[PDB]
Amino acid sequence: QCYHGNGQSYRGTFSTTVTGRTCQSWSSMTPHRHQRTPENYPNDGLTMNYCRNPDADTGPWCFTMDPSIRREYCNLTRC
Repeated sequence: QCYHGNGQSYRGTFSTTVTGRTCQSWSSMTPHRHQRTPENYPNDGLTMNYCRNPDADTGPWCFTMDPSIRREYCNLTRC
């Protein structure tokens, strides 16, 4: 189970961007501050740092550990 479709149902624990960079916990306003958090979107599996699709993008993504790259997709195939 990679992801399916636009991967809105992705509920896996994969956390790396296509560029090997690492994902930022969704709760955390650091490095990047967002409103796509577990307390705003109670039903979007926004667990820890896992690759999600809270906003109907085209595959799971995540903000970054890289103070410089806010977000990026994730290294997942199209199931």
